[PDB]
Amino acid sequence: NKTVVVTTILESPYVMMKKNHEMLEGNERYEGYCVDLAAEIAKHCGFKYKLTIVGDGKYGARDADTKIWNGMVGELVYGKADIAIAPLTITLVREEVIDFSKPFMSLGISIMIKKGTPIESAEDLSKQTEIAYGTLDSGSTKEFFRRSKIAVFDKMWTYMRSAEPSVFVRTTAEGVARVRKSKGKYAYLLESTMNEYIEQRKPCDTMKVGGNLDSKGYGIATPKGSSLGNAVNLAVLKLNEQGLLDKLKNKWWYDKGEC
Amino acid sequence: NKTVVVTTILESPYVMMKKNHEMLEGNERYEGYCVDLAAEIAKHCGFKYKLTIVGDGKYGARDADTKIWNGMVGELVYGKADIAIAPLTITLVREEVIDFSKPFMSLGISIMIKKGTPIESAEDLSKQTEIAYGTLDSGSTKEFFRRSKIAVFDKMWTYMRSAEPSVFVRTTAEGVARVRKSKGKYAYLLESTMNEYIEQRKPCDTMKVGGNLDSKGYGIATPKGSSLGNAVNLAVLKLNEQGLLDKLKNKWWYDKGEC
Ligand SMILES: N[C@@H](Cc1nsnc1O)C(=O)O
Ligand SMILES: N[C@@H](Cc1nsnc1O)C(=O)O
Ligand SMILES: [Cl-]
Ligand code: NA
Ligand SMILES: [Zn+2]
Ligand SMILES: [Zn+2]
Repeated sequence: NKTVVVTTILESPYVMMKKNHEMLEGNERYEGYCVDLAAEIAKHCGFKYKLTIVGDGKYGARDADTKIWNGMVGELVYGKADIAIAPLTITLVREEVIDFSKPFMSLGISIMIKKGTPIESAEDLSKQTEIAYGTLDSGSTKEFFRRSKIAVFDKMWTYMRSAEPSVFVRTTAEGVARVRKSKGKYAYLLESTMNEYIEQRKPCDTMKVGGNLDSKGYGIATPKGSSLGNAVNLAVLKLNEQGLLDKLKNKWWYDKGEC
Repeated sequence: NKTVVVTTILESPYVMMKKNHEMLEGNERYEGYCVDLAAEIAKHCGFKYKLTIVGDGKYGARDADTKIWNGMVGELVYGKADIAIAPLTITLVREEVIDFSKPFMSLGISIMIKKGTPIESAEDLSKQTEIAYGTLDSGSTKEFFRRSKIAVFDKMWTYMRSAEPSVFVRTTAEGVARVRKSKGKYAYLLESTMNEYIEQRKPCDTMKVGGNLDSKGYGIATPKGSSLGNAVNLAVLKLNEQGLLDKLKNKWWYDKGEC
């Protein structure tokens, strides 16, 4: 009968600081796709909640040496949060330590280029060197390449892990900025959802090119064995069938379009 | 320990009888995406299985009066099958009575028209009468239109439910044949997966038009509480991350392509 601690991450357009946040308190300080989703899930599940941005600003990965989980996954694993409502990718290694609802959004790894870049696919990136390319420093995308057995992807990984300086970035915003200021000499591998979002934001100079490299989804996560998981899983399905999710995506992705 | 009874359905290209099937026995009589998926899953979960075609040839719905489930879901809820490996859509009503693995395939409801039919969208079908349209007699698609609040879809449901003669079909093949021999006076609403497949088969006279009406996925189902569920779910995720599911999709949809 207590307030649910929701761990989430500052990633546009999922969770963003409201323009006048410093004059607001609690949940009213945030806005975005996941903020709207959180209010809906909590309303349909009947619980009070509190949104908290993940301290280290990470999604979640296990450190090879210490074996400790960081990011939003870590907050769930070590009991700091009761639930995670964010663009957290459903992956095998995560599913082994936390529970995931059925996906509320479908997506895939994609390529983000500065308009004009002579690249139309991952294959293209692999068969050249002039243009550098990387992914987020930790998360499902980097893990995807590091584990792939498909020649093209494995080849891109061989290059990325040894590239110097590092082609990996700490945050999505860091990757987008790097694409924008690299005169077309840097491409960024990120999930199609974020790629499509950025493509509709000023200065409208980036572009999603080629098809997705894979298919997967984002799910609402809870600690392994949490009682909350069952209800939340059922709420996601109901909200999807009633069109809420489609409406929310259009709202934050296209209605707000700047291009 | 014991051979796992797999319930499935004859739906191309998921499960199909091989050409020389009469000379074969057991699982060897079948071929297809789901047949391969089944083998893979059984290999990684370590068990023997028997493929059985669902008796009433239905996906699964609950009779409003008797409250009895039919089709594959019915076989699972009543203990006739241990698992269902087929293109069974993850939904709220089904999730309430059976367990679903994370989706092994993403899809949406789509429109199939005979080439040349003057229809580009759902809205187009709703604003006219000359062209009849309907869905599978029972399944997630028919349910979607019945539980739809969206004006366009709702309007389509009113027409379909009252239409005469009936526009609903017992099987997808029947829906497809109806479109093909109706001079374009009938459009069939079915899942994008089947639509895309048919679009690539002779006589090559059908088309998937417009975008998907919704987003959802297929999941491997198991009786609620089943022990096999956990391992199967982790296996689906493993196969997706290794690229196998993408491989099978290309193999059965486009490598086989005839148009
Ligand atoms: N959604 C990913 C992080 C991410 N966002 S864009 N590229 C990425 O890797 C994760 O949940 O780890
Ligand atoms: N996959 C659906 C049936 C179906 N296949 S193509 N159009 C449809 O409605 C179900 O699982 O009920
Ligand atoms: Cl046997
Ligand atoms: Na109505
Ligand atoms: Zn395998
Ligand atoms: Zn009845």
